[PDB]
Amino acid sequence: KDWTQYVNPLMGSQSTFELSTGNTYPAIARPWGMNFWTPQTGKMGDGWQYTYTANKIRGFKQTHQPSPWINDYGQFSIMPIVGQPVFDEEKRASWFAHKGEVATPYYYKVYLAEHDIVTEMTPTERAVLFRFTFPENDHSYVVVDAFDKGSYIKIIPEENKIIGYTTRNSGGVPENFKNYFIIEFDKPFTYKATVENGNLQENVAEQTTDHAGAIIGFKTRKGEQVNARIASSFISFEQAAANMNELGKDNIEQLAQKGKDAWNQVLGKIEVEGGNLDQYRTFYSCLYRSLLFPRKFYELDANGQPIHYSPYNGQVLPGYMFTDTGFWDTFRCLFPLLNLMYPSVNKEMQEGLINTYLESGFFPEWASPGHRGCMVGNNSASILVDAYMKGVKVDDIKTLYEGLIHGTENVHPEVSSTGRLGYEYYNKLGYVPYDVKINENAARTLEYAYDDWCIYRLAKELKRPKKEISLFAKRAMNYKNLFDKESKLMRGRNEDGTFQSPFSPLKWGDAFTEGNSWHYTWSVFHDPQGLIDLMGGKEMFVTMMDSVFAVPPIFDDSYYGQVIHEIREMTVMNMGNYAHGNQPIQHMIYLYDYAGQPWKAQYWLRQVMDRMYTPGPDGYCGDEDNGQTSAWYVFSALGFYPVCPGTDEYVMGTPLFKKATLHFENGNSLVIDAPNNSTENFYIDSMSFNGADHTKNYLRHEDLFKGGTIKVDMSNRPNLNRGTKEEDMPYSFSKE
Ligand SMILES: CO[C@H]1O[C@H](CO)[C@@H](O)[C@H](O)[C@@H]1S[C@H]1O[C@H](CO)[C@@H](O)[C@H](O)[C@@H]1O
Ligand SMILES: [Ca+2]
Repeated sequence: KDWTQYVNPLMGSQSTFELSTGNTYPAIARPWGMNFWTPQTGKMGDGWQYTYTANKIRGFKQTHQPSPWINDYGQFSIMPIVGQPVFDEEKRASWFAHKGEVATPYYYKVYLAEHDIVTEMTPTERAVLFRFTFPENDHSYVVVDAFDKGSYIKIIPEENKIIGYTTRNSGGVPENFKNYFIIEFDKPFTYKATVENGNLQENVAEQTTDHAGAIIGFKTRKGEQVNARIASSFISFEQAAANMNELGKDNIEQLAQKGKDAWNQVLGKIEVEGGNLDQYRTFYSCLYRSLLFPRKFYELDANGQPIHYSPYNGQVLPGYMFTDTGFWDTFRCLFPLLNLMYPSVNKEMQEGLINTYLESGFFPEWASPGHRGCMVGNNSASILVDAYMKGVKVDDIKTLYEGLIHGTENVHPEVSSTGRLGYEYYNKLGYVPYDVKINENAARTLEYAYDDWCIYRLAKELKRPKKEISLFAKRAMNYKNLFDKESKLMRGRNEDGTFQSPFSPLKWGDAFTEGNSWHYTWSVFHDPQGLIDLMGGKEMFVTMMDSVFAVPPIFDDSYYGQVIHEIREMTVMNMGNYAHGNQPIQHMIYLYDYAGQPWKAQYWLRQVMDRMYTPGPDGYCGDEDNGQTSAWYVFSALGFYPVCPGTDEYVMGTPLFKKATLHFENGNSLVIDAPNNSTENFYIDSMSFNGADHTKNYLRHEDLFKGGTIKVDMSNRPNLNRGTKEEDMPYSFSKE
């Protein structure tokens, strides 16, 4: 069975600076591929490297970029042209249309209308094959563009081969960073020139300069095909040559089938049925986007063993390494999805995280490819602990624990988002104050407290001294330090203990990150009952949640000085202040379950799934963020969500399809049967798990893994009695 047919790599490409609809590019690649490949419509250096509304492609580009904000590294490109050998990125460009383009995850084709050239590419994990179909012409060429900021190129005509390295990056690399590439053509050069800062130099073989390039050329008959085998490495030219063997001598068709098989292997772990074509495309496009980041950053030595260039200390070292993800996004449900469906893959990643700590002194929070200053929190603790508690255990648990502890009492001197900014105040006062020059203080506080609960869980598990366990149990409860009875919301607190004024729940940024108090107050993943206890009890809590949907999207943007696209995105959706692209609020709707009204979660979750995700080029409602926003739909369409990674629980929502079958790596399968599901029947009337009544608002990891059948009776009427009982409630720390 094929699932790739439903994957649209263009979903999210119709995005602008002012309004994101995903901010993605078409990542042509193997799952978690070390090297991605994309058509490039944007000018070199532009974070918007492919936009759906662009008229012209100016190259096909090796990319590692996780987002337009973080931008790129290890990047070079190739572009076929006819006529005059031109290097200029604008002059060599070509009109195309999407009806002349075929984008799949394993294969990409496009007709370059101004050169009368067809380009096809099929990647492997670290390499890629190009096939250019040229017209009849005496002057056909291929441009290789190593990008600027210091690059290298060398044409080796005796081998029909061009090699080089690129260094242009966006920070977070060691001084010695290079991406080494090699390109072999199957047609001999008749024309050769290197390029040095815009200057065409015929028969000069070699450049070391700010912006190196090459152009090779030959004569072509009508429809003549020319193949270019390409690979790169972060280690050496010699390792690049080894990575080339991924291609063997396979042609385009062979590699397309191998890539298609690789994707079907992981896509096929979740089979959905009884939906419409929009829902199949959204679902699988989302699952595809959830299996890309963080990318492998390791390579195979002569003995088939993992080695990697360290983006942290620039040495080449043994073992696994991954990068290009920000945990502030991906701790919520992206990594949890791997612990559920692809634990053998997260095992590699977790080993990589150990190596990151050994090589840099800290666990990463945002990495691209080394430590990068972006977002907030210490959510690596969630990543690490959720995996461990789910049976994804690193070899060296002693080092893992020391790493976590180190992170609670240090901040990276160079990257303020690595480790814990403000730990000093936080350990002493139980919160990061509002008036000590540390922005996004409330957001850091709330996530630190959750992170500290995750540490608490591991400590209790590992049988650390009571003194230690107690300390993190206490810190876990630190979120209350920022709760304001007067507003019933979280609120910046000054260093002297007074709450900040004037206070406005509608002010974005400042105390919070990417949102306002209305977005961030719900960030008590590990103790929602505790929050409910603060907000006046469960009826008052539901009232507060209900009002998020009902309050006009007015905002105060003064902290940014402009309507950043996240704000705009909130306003246009007509869902009050519920901004689904806003990560901190993505679990919020599931909180209805904890206050005993799961029918409201069922209602709103279905609104979000039906309205905030579409299958087209403008498919998301905000930034996709390396799998987080897509994985949100994968879990939600299945009917549940890891509200609190670190527990074994998924909190119930409402399933989107009539049937879903999970194929676990342990060889068990789980069918989720909801035969009466429809556009109207989005309420859960009743549920059973392998014959037994199931009125609880959560499913357990260990139960799902035993496989079997969950049956869900769907209905157009809410069941006001189901799931209202204390024994029905998911985990809350204060009830432990
Ligand atoms: C500099 O760009 C960041 O901040 C501005 C506002 O200060 C935002 O408008 C912009 O979207 C990003 S935050 C953005 O990117 C992060 C890193 O890719 C990502 O983790 C976060 O979820 C968000 O999408
Ligand atoms: Ca985001």
